[PDB]
Amino acid sequence: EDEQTPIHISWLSLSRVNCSQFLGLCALPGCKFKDVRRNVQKDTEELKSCGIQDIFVFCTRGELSKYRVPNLLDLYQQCGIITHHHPIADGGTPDIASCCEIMEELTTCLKNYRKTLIHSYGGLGRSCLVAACLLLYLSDTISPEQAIDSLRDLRGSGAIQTIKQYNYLHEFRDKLAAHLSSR
Amino acid sequence: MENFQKVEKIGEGTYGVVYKARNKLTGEVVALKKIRLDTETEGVPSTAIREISLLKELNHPNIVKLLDVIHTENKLYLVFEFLHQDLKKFMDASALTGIPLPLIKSYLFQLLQGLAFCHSHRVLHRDLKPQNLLINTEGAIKLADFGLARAFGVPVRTYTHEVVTLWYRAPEILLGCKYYSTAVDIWSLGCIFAEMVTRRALFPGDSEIDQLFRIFRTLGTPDEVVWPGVTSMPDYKPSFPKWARQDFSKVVPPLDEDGRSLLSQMLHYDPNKRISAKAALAHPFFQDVTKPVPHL
Ligand SMILES: Nc1ncnc2c1ncn2[C@@H]1O[C@H](COP(=O)(O)OP(=O)(O)OP(=O)(O)O)[C@@H](O)[C@H]1O
Ligand SMILES: [Mg+2]
Repeated sequence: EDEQTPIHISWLSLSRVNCSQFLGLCALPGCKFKDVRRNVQKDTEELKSCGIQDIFVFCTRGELSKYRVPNLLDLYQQCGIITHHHPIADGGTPDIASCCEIMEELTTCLKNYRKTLIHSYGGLGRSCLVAACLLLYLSDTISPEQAIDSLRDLRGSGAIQTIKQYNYLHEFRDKLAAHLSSR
Repeated sequence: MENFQKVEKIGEGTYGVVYKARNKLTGEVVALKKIRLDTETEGVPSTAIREISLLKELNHPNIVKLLDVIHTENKLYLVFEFLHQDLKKFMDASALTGIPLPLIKSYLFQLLQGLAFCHSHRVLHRDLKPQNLLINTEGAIKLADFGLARAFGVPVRTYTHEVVTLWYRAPEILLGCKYYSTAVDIWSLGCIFAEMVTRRALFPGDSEIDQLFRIFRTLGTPDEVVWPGVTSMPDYKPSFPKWARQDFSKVVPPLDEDGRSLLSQMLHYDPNKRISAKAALAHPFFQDVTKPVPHL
């Protein structure tokens, strides 16, 4: 069991949103908290062993230290990984303008065949939300209902856990458009 | 390492174990708990300081007697009053032939009270669920894991890592509302009650949106009428489906008139309308409430 088992990565197919790419999801690399501890460096290496170019992190300096992975971003830095920090409040949802950057950058990476991996702490909340959003974002035909099942298929029936997340998903398309204010 | 006798594992939930044991002297029972820090750990274990506290301030019949505690630096242990098994066990080991309609009430009743006792001390249990309700040979039922027990007015706070069970959460908390009340505990029991009855857990949850909908699909998609002020509840949405109440006729037929009105009120949407712990211990339903002794 645990910590010395190589770091898992759930590869989500983006074909049903008509993309050939795959997006990757995992839990905090190196996380040491509640019945969960690991080796940052080692996990971090396995990723590079795994082929990872770009990495999207949704924690917060606040969280990186609380899980004892302060330098995480750096270990990523000096490991060949282009990291994109996009903290999302814990137990929260991103503001549309932030959530928007994520979709963009994320999309680009894929458009440009980059081995992209995303994560927050638990990988069952924030990251599922964000991945679910990219589905609604690469397709105007896919239903919130569906994208959810997509992640549930990927990560378990505990996919989008919260209700705030569920609501957020059903309103992403609107709020995203409502970001119509080209300005 | 302490004059004692670890014999059997009565339990082991969320980072911790609850071995059974005897006084390495005159024996005389024991439900010795256990919890672990190891120093160089996150802010000491809170699991407990407050839980040992509230356990002290609280001293009532239907409330586990925290006999003692051994503060050892290595790992912290809490001597508890051993008590055979919890209600999940019992409930389970009875789910085919059911539980005695009386023993049920004898059990619910001793609970409402013990509950209303804490409530009266300005406390919310919050972790009410079968595995946390203990029973004994004579038909006596106590409360436990005051591990999430806090004093009135604690706010609802959610964490990415804090991913719990939910089977027993009340609609006001799922729909998002700063802080919670005692109405919550009178809802966990709502469920738990209708579960000793029908034998199967009332609303099984995997995601908050499922937890709800189940409830709504069973208890009707609440409208302003039954619950003044929903359509304003942070995470409410006109969009959710609108399931018309699934009349008790399917919900708990094994019951009667009293039970079927209590539960009804015991699982009311409006927290401000949901019945009180004391207002419960009254109800005609508990009239001839004896203390059936169970068989295990
Ligand atoms: N005094 C006791 N007598 C009998 N069984 C007990 C006693 N105290 C604890 N248990 C058993 O231990 C478990 C409950 O322990 P406890 O409340 O410490 O657990 P927890 O993991 O901290 O909380 P939870 O069970 O709510 O996850 C149950 O399986 C219960 O049967
Ligand atoms: Mg318990």
